Amino acid sequence: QNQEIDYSNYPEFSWDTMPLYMHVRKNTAYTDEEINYLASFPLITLEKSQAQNTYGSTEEGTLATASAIKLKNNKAKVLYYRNVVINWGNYKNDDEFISKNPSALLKNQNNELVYMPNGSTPFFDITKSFVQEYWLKSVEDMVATPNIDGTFIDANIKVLVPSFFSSKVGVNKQAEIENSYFSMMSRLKESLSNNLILANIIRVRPEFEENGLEYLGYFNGSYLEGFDSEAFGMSNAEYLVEGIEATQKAAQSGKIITMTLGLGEAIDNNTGIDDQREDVDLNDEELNKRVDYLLAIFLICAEKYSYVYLHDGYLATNSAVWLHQFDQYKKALGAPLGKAIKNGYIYTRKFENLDVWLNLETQTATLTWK
Amino acid sequence: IDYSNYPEFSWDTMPLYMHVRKNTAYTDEEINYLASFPLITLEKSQAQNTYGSTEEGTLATASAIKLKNNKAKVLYYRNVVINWGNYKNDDEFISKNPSALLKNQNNELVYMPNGSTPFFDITKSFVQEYWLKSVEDMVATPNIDGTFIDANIKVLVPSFFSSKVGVNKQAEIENSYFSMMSRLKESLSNNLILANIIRVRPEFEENGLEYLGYFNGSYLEGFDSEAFGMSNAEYLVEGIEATQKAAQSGKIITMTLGLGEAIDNNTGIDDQREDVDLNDEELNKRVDYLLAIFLICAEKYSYVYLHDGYLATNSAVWLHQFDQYKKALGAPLGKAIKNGYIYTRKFENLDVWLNLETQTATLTWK
Ligand SMILES: C[C@@H]1O[C@@H](O[C@H]2[C@H](OS(=O)(=O)O)[C@H](O[C@@H]3[C@H](O)[C@H](C)O[C@@H](O)[C@H]3OS(=O)(=O)O)O[C@@H](C)[C@H]2OS(=O)(=O)O)[C@@H](O)[C@H](O)[C@@H]1O
Ligand SMILES: C[C@@H]1O[C@@H](O[C@H]2[C@H](OS(=O)(=O)O)[C@H](O[C@@H]3[C@H](O)[C@H](C)O[C@@H](O)[C@H]3OS(=O)(=O)O)O[C@@H](C)[C@H]2OS(=O)(=O)O)[C@@H](O)[C@H](O)[C@@H]1O
Repeated sequence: QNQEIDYSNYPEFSWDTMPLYMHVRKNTAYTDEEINYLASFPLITLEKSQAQNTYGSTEEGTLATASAIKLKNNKAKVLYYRNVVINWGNYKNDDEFISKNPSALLKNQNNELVYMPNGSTPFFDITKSFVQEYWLKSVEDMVATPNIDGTFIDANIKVLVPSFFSSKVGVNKQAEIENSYFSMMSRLKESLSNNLILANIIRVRPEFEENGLEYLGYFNGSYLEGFDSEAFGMSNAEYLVEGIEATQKAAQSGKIITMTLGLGEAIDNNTGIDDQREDVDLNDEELNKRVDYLLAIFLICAEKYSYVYLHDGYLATNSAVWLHQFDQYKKALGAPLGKAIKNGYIYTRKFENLDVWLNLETQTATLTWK
Repeated sequence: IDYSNYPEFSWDTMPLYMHVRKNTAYTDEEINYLASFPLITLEKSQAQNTYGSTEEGTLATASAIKLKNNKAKVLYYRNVVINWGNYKNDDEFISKNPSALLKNQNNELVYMPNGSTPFFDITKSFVQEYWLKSVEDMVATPNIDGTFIDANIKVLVPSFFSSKVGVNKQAEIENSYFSMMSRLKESLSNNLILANIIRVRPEFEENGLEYLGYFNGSYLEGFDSEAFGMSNAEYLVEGIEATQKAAQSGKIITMTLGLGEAIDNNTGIDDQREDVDLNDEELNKRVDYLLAIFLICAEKYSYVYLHDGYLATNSAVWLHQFDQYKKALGAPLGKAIKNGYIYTRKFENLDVWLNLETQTATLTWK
């Protein structure tokens, strides 16, 4: 049920160099230097727990951060994170809503609250009309402010994979949650039609016939995580083949893609728990081979409005790549000269200033910059 | 050695340790389970969403455990430097005394990797006294037998705090830490003090034994998690040697070992978490291996916990007894013998075989 494509409210995009995405939180205000860094990205999602130890709440920390970004670069697009079912902390208005309205939280068929794996974070019962209205208004009100361009909707997949809630609250309640989810996304599709809606939705799933593409009709694009984390008995290569296919199709349909890929395992060095975390050599040859590989996966998929983030977590103060620009982000890229060519697990693609070769079996790639 | 305050111990079957938290009160069944262990540490965030605070949730839990088995020994967790949440008395103390928290030279708070949990500045006398009294007051209550002191190694590895507040402030933190542990050694001399202290470290020529004189025993973690460029096998060799020496000297050992991959199945994030078959052949091989490491080290007052995290409601082994915990074990008939990376040890009802290099063990039960 995709809408006719209208790019009026889309972020800036250029093929000149790597198109980059930022997805970030910090417990206190960003420094001036950090704001300048954020404002250099074309598309930024502000996560939950947004500077709440400076501004008292995520709502106020989001407003302050977005204002500061826009004053440095008013062309940067800023999205507000919102989880559609998990009642995470540090939203002052959510705390008040739940305090005053305990019936807003999700219960199992034995009338017990159900929780995330930490045993303490509960869920919104979005089947209840007043919860739907509270949640929708909270998103619409924040997006209507001058420095927020849209919203990042999270936990779509927890709604849509039936076992996630059916194992907690039963089969019928899962279907009711899903029905209400669709109602709520229909509401946002209309109310935010002059804004951006990005969702955490494309994902290799045995339950999804089209690996999330069938759910993109509500959204201007998808964020990607778990993209190289195989499951379901599939090999790493098999799993990436399906994710690449889905991402290519979505990107070629004009949807925004924000592909996140973790470097945490390539940076970890067995330090930082009971000793100082050893400074990572960001020029390390092996680390840069990993950057090449992950960027090759992205470039095999990318179209206009595709953006990449190679991250060490979304908390700014605990990320080894915070404030850093890899050399691969500065080199001339240029527009594609064709689609990727797939031969088994080997992919190639040509850009005006770059040739990409990717082997998913060996988890190696070459970026030959021209 | 004064054993008068030590826990019960028997070689009849595997000697077990429990180390646990839950956000709400334990059920009756869960209290009975806890009371079946000879030694239990109640972690931070102890039933605080039922009792309002870890302090009162600890008191309620300990009272219930002791009513079911008054011989069970119950320890109160206390972190010597990290200001973790859900202690109502700490929240009051820190709100009234913001200067109690550790700051750098710019008077900025420094934090754990989460960027939000700060540290006690134990270089300040009033912080030392608040902390010591908080431990002594809780241990003095009738259903608590002692304390589990955590984060010793964050004080004693100089880079942990020097990288945050400088080498000289770290040296002062260390000096104050030793003063505090000398104080506790005396005030808790009729109680138990267990510390997270034995650990393979390049900074520790004796891998933590040089600090064990303050305490009745050591808890072990990170025991099979190599670092510093060391092989897994040689890292375990050094930990085994430290643990053997401590146990043979009469110190309590509580060895925790994470079940690890064997109990992880790549589900539960966006889908239902699938049952891991607790009678699986491969899991049972991992249990055999981890218990073999323990048994190569164990002496009287050594206890083991093979875990899937310390949060009861998120652990696949909560309330579970592996078959290896029920079989007759019996007293050791000699110390372990080390031949390369292969260790053997005989007990009255068990022969242990262990190969660190392949991470394999054979338990031959009689
Ligand atoms: C602010 C922190 O929130 C919880 O941690 C989350 C974690 O959030 S973080 O901002 O990435 O650190 C992250 O949340 C996911 C993230 O939002 C991406 C974009 O989409 C989903 O994967 C999010 O997960 S979920 O909302 O569907 O669950 O990952 C979660 C699993 C949490 O991480 S966890 O490892 O801590 O469980 C808190 O748990 C943190 O303590 C912190 O408050
Ligand atoms: C209650 C939780 O506290 C923090 O989580 C800790 C975690 O605590 S837990 O009770 O095991 O879940 C654990 O703490 C360690 C544990 O106490 C052992 C016995 O000794 C040290 O290793 C403790 O760590 S530390 O105090 O020296 O840091 O491990 C920590 C690293 C934390 O786990 S973490 O992965 O979440 O960082 C909170 O972070 C939890 O959210 C929760 O509030």
